[PDB]
Amino acid sequence: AELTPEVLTVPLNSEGKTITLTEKQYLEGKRLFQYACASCHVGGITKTNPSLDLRTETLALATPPRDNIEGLVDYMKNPTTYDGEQEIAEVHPSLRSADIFPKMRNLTEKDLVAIAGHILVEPKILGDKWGGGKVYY
Amino acid sequence: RGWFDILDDWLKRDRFVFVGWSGILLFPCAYLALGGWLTGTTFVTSWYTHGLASSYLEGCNFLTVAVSTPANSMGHSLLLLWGPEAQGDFTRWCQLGGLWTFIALHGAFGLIGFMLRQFEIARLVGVRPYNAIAFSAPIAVFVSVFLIYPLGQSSWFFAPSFGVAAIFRFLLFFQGFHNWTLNPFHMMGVAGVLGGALLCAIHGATVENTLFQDGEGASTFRAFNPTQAEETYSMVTANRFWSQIFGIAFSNKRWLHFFMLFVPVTGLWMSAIGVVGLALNLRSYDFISQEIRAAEDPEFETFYTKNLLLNEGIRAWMAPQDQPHENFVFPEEVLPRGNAL
Amino acid sequence: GGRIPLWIVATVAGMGVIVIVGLFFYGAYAGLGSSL
Amino acid sequence: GFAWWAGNARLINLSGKLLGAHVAHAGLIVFWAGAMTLFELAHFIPEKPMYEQGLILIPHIATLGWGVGPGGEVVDTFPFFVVGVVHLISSAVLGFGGVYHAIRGPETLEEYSSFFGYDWKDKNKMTTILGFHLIVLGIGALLLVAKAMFFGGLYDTWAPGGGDVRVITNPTLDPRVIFGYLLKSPFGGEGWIVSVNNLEDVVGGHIWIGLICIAGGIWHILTTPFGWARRAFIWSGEAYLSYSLGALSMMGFIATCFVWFNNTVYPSEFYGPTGPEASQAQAMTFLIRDQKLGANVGSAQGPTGLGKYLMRSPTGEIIFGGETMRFWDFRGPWLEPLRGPNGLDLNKIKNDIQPWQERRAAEYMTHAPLGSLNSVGGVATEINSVNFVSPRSWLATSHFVLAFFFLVGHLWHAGRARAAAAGFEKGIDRESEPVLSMPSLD
Amino acid sequence: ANLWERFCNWVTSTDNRLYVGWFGVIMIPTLLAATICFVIAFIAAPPVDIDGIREPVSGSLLYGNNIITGAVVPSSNAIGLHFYPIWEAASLDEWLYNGGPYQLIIFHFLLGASCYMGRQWELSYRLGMRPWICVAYSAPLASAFAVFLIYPIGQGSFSDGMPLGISGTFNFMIVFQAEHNILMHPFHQLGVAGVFGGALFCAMHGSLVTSSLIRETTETESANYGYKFGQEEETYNIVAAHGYFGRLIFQYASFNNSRSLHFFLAAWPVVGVWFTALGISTMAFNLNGFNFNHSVIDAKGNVINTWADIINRANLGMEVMHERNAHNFPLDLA
Amino acid sequence: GTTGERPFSDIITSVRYWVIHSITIPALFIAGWLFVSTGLAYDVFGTPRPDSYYAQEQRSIPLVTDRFEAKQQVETFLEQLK
Amino acid sequence: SYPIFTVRWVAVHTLAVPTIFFLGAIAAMQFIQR
Ligand code: CLA
Ligand code: CLA
Ligand code: CLA
Ligand code: CLA
Ligand code: CLA
Ligand code: HEC
Ligand SMILES: CC1=C(/C=C/C(C)=C/C=C/C(C)=C/C=C/C=C(C)/C=C/C=C(C)/C=C/C2=C(C)CCCC2(C)C)C(C)(C)CCC1
Ligand SMILES: CC1=C(/C=C/C(C)=C/C=C/C(C)=C/C=C/C=C(C)/C=C/C=C(C)/C=C/C2=C(C)CCCC2(C)C)C(C)(C)CCC1
Ligand SMILES: CC1=C(/C=C/C(C)=C/C=C/C(C)=C/C=C/C=C(C)/C=C/C=C(C)/C=C/C2=C(C)CCCC2(C)C)C(C)(C)CCC1
Ligand code: OEY
Ligand SMILES: [Cl-]
Ligand SMILES: [Cl-]
Ligand SMILES: [Fe+2]
Repeated sequence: AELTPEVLTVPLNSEGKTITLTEKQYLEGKRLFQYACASCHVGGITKTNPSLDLRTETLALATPPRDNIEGLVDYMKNPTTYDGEQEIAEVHPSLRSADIFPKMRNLTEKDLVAIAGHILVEPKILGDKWGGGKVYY
Repeated sequence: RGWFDILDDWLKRDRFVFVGWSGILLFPCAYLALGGWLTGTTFVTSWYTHGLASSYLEGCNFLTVAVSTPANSMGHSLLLLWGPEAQGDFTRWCQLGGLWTFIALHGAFGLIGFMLRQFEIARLVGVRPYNAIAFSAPIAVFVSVFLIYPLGQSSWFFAPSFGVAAIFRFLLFFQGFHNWTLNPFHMMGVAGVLGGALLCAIHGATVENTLFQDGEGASTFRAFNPTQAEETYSMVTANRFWSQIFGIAFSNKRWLHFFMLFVPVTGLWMSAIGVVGLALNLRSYDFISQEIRAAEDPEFETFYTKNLLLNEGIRAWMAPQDQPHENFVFPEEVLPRGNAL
Repeated sequence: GGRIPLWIVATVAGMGVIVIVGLFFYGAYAGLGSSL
Repeated sequence: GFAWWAGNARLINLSGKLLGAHVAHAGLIVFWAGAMTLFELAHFIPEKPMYEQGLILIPHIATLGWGVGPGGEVVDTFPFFVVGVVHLISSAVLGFGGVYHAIRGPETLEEYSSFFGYDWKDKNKMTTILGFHLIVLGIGALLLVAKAMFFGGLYDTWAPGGGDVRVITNPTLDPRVIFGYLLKSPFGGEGWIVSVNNLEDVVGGHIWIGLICIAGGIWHILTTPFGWARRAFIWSGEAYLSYSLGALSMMGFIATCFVWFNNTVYPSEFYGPTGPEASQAQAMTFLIRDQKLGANVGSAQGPTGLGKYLMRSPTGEIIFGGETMRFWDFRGPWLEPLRGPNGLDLNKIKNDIQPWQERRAAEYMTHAPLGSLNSVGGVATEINSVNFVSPRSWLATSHFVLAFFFLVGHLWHAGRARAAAAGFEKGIDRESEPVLSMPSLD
Repeated sequence: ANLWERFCNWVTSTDNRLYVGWFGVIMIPTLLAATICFVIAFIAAPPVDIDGIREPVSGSLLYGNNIITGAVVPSSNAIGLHFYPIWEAASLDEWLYNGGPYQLIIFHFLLGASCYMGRQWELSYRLGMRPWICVAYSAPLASAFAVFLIYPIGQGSFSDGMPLGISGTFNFMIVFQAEHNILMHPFHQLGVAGVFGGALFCAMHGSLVTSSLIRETTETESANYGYKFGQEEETYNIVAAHGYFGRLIFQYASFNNSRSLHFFLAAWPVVGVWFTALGISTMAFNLNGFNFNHSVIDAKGNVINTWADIINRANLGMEVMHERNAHNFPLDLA
Repeated sequence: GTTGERPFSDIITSVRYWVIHSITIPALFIAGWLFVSTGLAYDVFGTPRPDSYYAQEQRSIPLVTDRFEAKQQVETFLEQLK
Repeated sequence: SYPIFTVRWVAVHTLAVPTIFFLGAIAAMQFIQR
């Protein structure tokens, strides 16, 4: 098996438009997710709130839906709770809160697309393992 | 003085590497076993037999490479290259696990060769054959663990695979399934290995700190001559010391050095017997009295019951991936788990 | 017989290993087996 | 009569060559401290925590107040540069002096000068060299006082508002505090000198030790060992080395515990959280999350019957529950706002937890000092992804190993120095074996 | 002729059937205390809340244990690293429930054992010997410190020190493997090499000396009677033994210098056991064995398992089950 | 003390020794190198390449499950890649 | 006068020749990308 454009094709928004990443973008996304996110989200879980994972099925039921590039890019700017009812940039890394999460200072808009792209690809490769926890290690 | 005596002459000539009649059996087998293992760990997968990568070529390092065992579907096939499974196709031979039996069997005959070499050299040099005798312990361990144990089980699949981490997995397997630490035959093996290592260290230290001053330098090593008749350390002072420190001491150098042979050799022979039992799943798994009480009395807890919970965790969490031919599907809800973890 | 000094043969075998072994550790972080 | 592998023992009675060896060796230590700092600086990224970056020298410099501002934010890397450069440059000078005295210089000193030359058995000369270095050491300790009081201060993790660099105006002089620490138990909740938790006490102890070392240096220059010390010790170079080995071993064991438990002179801001700290922070993290969902953490019974989030210590204090009950002696600036007289205050927990405290708990919990040798962060069952081993594990483990071997070095050289001094280190004299003139035991 | 000088002379006497000495003045009482408390706790101690979760574990013979399952149980996790002497308890009843005897026993034993090592230096000095037998014993001593003191210090609790019992020992090993992947740590691998090789070279040396015993007896008597205690002549032929071993392998892989050989014997297991004691002591600060979990992946990013991942499956089953009631939060950080 | 073979210390410091072996040792190393870089090692031994452990949309091990048909089984999987 | 080709000679090259070949194979391997 290989990293084909089919697997690298993820939704861009809720309207159904899609977008095909490159292998460069994917690896860039994986690297940046490691730099900025894996300390809490290694393998797609959330170590400090295990009830909320990065599984695509979970992102899809989030309010604003988050199972697309746009929703993920917006989340990294202005994160909300799962019902979208409150903004949580003071306890969650975002560009809005890069003053207090300094690792977000040097992330460009294109870095965000890659991070978001990696999150949407990875369950297409790993399956249950992504967001499933130690049961699937 | 016909051909056979001429050949004996040549085989037994004093050269940098003695050959002997035992060399005919030892040298090809030792070399093929060694070469099979280096070949397998450099180039050969375990994908079709285990679903594992296991060679340098595949991305593995020295700790994770292995020559893995054949698939459970091979039963105890000898997996001869020219046999019905591989049918003389080298490549399939490799992918079905033929290199494992290759290494096991050639290793076994190499081990025989080596012990015959100890016999042969000792007869020619004129010494007693105790080093050959001592080597019976490694042989017993090897046949019991690599041959007898898988032969009692369903297949070679459950023998140890030739690899650092693969052997680690074999250790943990035996804890989780056989409760092997509870086995008094293993415990005698432990006391023989640790007792040997203790004897080794305490004997070397003792000699080195009861040395006679036989030269003038701070390096005491130069002051020994291999043809000197005199003992090089004081047995009298060594005995006083250990008598006053520990209460008892060796007083007979012959017994002491026979004891050093005895302890580790015996210990290994004992563990081999335990492994023969485990061939049949004849385990020292439980203490019945403990289980009767615990089932009835839910406040009764020992280190014995705590260790079986751990075994139960090991079995359920490793079985699906470690025994893939069984197609075990354990849904999340059936996995045994303490709180939170 | 003794034309090459042994210490020099020893020094140069020596770095020869350090190089091959260091390549093998570099390889633990690149490519196959690096987790990336 | 030593072999090559015991080759430095040939230097015992060559004072000029032995001097070159020490001074060349001092150059290597200064070299590494310079090279390593520059290596760390060339790798440093200021937007990452120091402890996600494998730094152990830059944190020692930040802790002295150089380069950091409020909350440990790095404001200026130039001080780091300077420290590295100056060490590195200075190593050439020590290197120069070491190879000069080791190769070209006088092989022995005692003919060239009676001041610099020495004989190991000259108890007076020996205690004078001791006194000189004690004065040096005492001056060293006062430099730390000088920095703290007069040249910019020190980083204070306990300062209000995130921690910050602070000048120390009232160093603790009260000997009841200062030596109080030296008589605290080393067990949990006490922690001997490792419990020091404010810069006033740190600086005050260095005033004291600085005075004590100068006083003792003058004492040892002016005096000669009294008879009871004369008859208690072995007076030889190898004996003296074994004494220092013993002492370095002990100090190494102490430094190991300092870096593992102490979050004051090893700010967690720079070094990462302690083990207890991370463990406490996990309980805090889930206390917070669960209470936001409506859980009454005060009244929640856990499976054991003990509280799920909060329970009592054996002496009654309200503490975090779960396995972290073991760590309830932990004190840190992100937690203490919640402590009342009886321990954690349930009313402050329900009302006064601040976002910064939520952040710091989430951060420390996800940076517990657990990781693999190949720097995979976290418990041994974690998958690869996070490249992290705490500075604290690195510093604690290395120094336990070093401290251990030096105790072994102490035993080796102490036993040899005794045997050499009595004349049987090369073995038993066949013609005069002491056991053969002793009566039998039975 | 002074009373103190006469006492000093008995203390340090080389005529005492067992040598006392100044280290012995501390060793004798501390090992007596630890021994007597151990024997009584092993037989009759009531169950101990090792993990602080009010779930007492029964360790003694009269509470339903056998020799294999019995143990003196570590002191409560609720105590952590606090000093818990008898006089700190409201009653012996409380001290027993909370694991007090474990602390009493191990502190006295570590002291007495430390003094045991000093005592070996001391007698060696009194008898005119070289001094380093105590250095060999520092290897097992270090190892006991690691499992009784160092590891609890790093993990924050004597409840995670090693139980004083056979099955308790195995529990400690399994929990250790789950949290530290000790099998994959180089310092444990060196310990195995020091201990396998120790036993190897024990057998080798014992067999080589035994093989070259000089004929001094008839076949109807133990060859052992061919040696008389204190004879000056060696009792075997080292050149015959070297002549056999150097031909079994090749000449230069054999010792003919008895000193270098016996020093080799001392060094190999001592150094290997130092490392494995250092391994325990450094995993006490959570610097664990190599982690190759998911290190091989395919061109797509599928994980390709290796034997290390299988180990991890075993490790997880040990993780999720140990101290099954003691964890309320999802990471076992200590 | 000697069995008549030429001492190694004498050989590996000999100019003739290094004349021959400064060719043989690199030649062997390059050959080993090329066994891998050409891909021949994969084919000789049956080792999957990074792209050929699984077919594209698949996460089942091609595990051998028959003893006497195992040869044919492996080829059935290899053809599920081409 | 020593002989070049001996049993010793064969034992050595029977190990040394494949060793260097495998080392070259293993060196190449470090540059394989997935
Ligand atoms: C002393 C050396 C030695 C020994 C004991 C073995 C032993 C073994 N090898 Mg190894 N092997 C060796 C050397 C050795 N090998 C060498 C030198 C090579 C490299 C060429 C190999 C390569 C090799 C491979 C590639 C394989 C083995 C295998 C085996 C096993 C099966 C052998 C078998 O069935 O024999 C059967 C044959 C005999 C027992 C010979 C008996 C001869 C009798 C006495 C005379 C018969 C007369 C004859 C038939 C008349 C000819 C008729 C003609 C005129 C028409 C066994 C463990 C197999 C294995 O490990 O399984 C996985 C396997 O696949 N060997
Ligand atoms: C920190 C490590 C250290 C240091 C400082 C020393 C220092 C010393 N050793 Mg020891 N030694 C060491 C490690 C060390 N040793 C180790 C690891 C071993 C085991 C192999 C030995 C084994 C050993 C033996 C066997 C002997 C010594 C001896 C000596 C002394 C005489 C050296 C001599 O004549 O060399 C002459 C060598 C040279 C002229 C070669 C060049 C060496 C120079 C100094 C290299 C410097 C390089 C540097 C890049 C230059 C920068 C200079 C610039 C700043 C200007 C010297 C003081 C000897 C002694 O005690 O004499 C009585 C002796 O017999 N040593
Ligand atoms: C502690 C280390 C140490 C010790 C004990 C000695 C001792 C000695 N050296 Mg060596 N030397 C050293 C370090 C040391 N030196 C260093 C570091 C270098 C390189 C610069 C040299 C280079 C050197 C040379 C080139 C020569 C000696 C010679 C001598 C002898 C006479 C020196 C004299 O008359 O002083 C004169 C006294 C002074 C100059 C006193 C003024 C105050 C000092 C220099 C400043 C102290 C500042 C501070 C404490 C340290 C630096 C600050 C830093 C932390 C930033 C004497 C035996 C001579 C010899 O053996 O001839 C045969 C000789 O020729 N030394
Ligand atoms: C590097 C430091 C150093 C060294 C090596 C020495 C070495 C020496 N000193 Mg000096 N001394 C020093 C610093 C040092 N001193 C300082 C700073 C002072 C000023 C306070 C003094 C004041 C001083 C006096 C007043 C005397 C010496 C004397 C001596 C000699 C005998 C020492 C002795 O028997 O100790 C062995 C110590 C004991 C038998 C008593 C032990 C008491 C301790 C506190 C017990 C605690 C042990 C515990 C486990 C460790 C933890 C600490 C605890 C408090 C928490 C010896 C040459 C004596 C001498 O002959 O001078 C001419 C003497 O009378 N020293
Ligand atoms: C302040 C530190 C110190 C000092 C000055 C000395 C000084 C001395 N020692 Mg002691 N020693 C020490 C610490 C120290 N020791 C420690 C900590 C131990 C326990 C480990 C010992 C154990 C010891 C023994 C057993 C012996 C000495 C001996 C000696 C004498 C000769 C040593 C020699 O030539 O080494 C020469 C140097 C070497 C042979 C090099 C050793 C190389 C080490 C083991 C490798 C470490 C590698 C490292 C972990 C990094 C790995 C990376 C890799 C790339 C290399 C000399 C008086 C000898 C003696 O009694 O003479 C009087 C002796 O027999 N020492
Ligand atoms: C690196 C920039 C990232 C990215 C891309 C994400 N995180 Fe986090 N995260 C954390 C916690 C506690 C939560 C739950 C928040 C809540 O609802 O209270 C989250 C949640 C997310 C989501 C939403 C998941 C969903 O199923 O809806 C996403 C998409 C997300 N995060 C992305 C905790 C952390 C951290 C702990 C310190 C860190 C670091 C990150 N997250 C980093 C990142
Ligand atoms: C199987 C088989 C076979 C055979 C084969 C062979 C015989 C092989 C060989 C092989 C070999 C023969 C190989 C080799 C290799 C080797 C190697 C690979 C090496 C390695 C090395 C190393 C890596 C090392 C390193 C080091 C270190 C680390 C430290 C110390 C030093 C040193 C250097 C040692 C045949 C054909 C019959 C057929 C059947 C199959
Ligand atoms: C005696 C002896 C010995 C020893 C030796 C030694 C140890 C030495 C030392 C020495 C030393 C210790 C050295 C040092 C050096 C240094 C140097 C020479 C420096 C330089 C510097 C520089 C040049 C810098 C520059 C810079 C700057 C300024 C800035 C930044 C960048 C840079 C870095 C570039 C031995 C053992 C070997 C052998 C025997 C004898
Ligand atoms: C700085 C500081 C501080 C302070 C500190 C101090 C002040 C110190 C002290 C210290 C000291 C004060 C110490 C001491 C020590 C001592 C010792 C360590 C000793 C020992 C001794 C010995 C070793 C002996 C021996 C012997 C014997 C017993 C017998 C006879 C013989 C002899 C002599 C051998 C504090 C914490 C506050 C804070 C922080 C900082
Ligand atoms: O391994 Mn797992 O980690 Ca050291 O603590 Mn947390 O659980 Mn418990 O008490 Mn004994 O054991
Ligand atoms: Cl458990
Ligand atoms: Cl918990
Ligand atoms: Fe012996």
